Amino acid sequence: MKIAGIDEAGRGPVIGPMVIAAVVVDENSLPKLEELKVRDSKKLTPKRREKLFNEILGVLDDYVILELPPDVIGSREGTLNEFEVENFAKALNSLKVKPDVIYADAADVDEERFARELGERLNFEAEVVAKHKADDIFPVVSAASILAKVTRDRAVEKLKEEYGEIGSGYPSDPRTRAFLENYYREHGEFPPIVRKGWKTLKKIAEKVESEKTQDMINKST
Repeated sequence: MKIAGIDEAGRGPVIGPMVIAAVVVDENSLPKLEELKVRDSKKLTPKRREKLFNEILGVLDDYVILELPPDVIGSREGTLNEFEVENFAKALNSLKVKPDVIYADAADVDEERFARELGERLNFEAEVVAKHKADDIFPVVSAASILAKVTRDRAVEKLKEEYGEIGSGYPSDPRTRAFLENYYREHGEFPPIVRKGWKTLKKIAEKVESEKTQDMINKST
């Protein structure tokens, strides 16, 4: 059988893309993934995880990595969850080698419902299995997580070369907030790398605008 794993990275950052990665390995090659010790890569450094990345690609029969730009994520019709399920399907349906069983990481959502909704969107026959923190349970999923993670980091790295230090891209990162605040201060708008709609942009934009006062509000209150 052809076993597949699928996971995503970059769900909460306000800057940068969301990455969804789907991998396919033959049952006969499953051991290799476990032999590569993918279920312990979280503690690895970016460069060493990139090493694992290349090694993973050598045992895979096929794979699809979808980098969804911040604009698309901010211009979605429904909820972020529906958006995720839709794109997990797109990833799976783009594969050349179709898997028979798909292991999917359900990000804090009803596992069975997620599995069934995803399966119903596939254009090929396969059994979908979704579990919370599936990246620690199934090596095949751990592998997908690594391709998504690395791809996410490479994207952020490329943005750093262009815009400078943007931080991790997460709203709780001071460097990210600082970068966004300064950019907007000098340009009057945010750079084309942020997820429109996110409330972080609104709060930062209001904060920078408050720095300039041309009329007193409290002459009467």
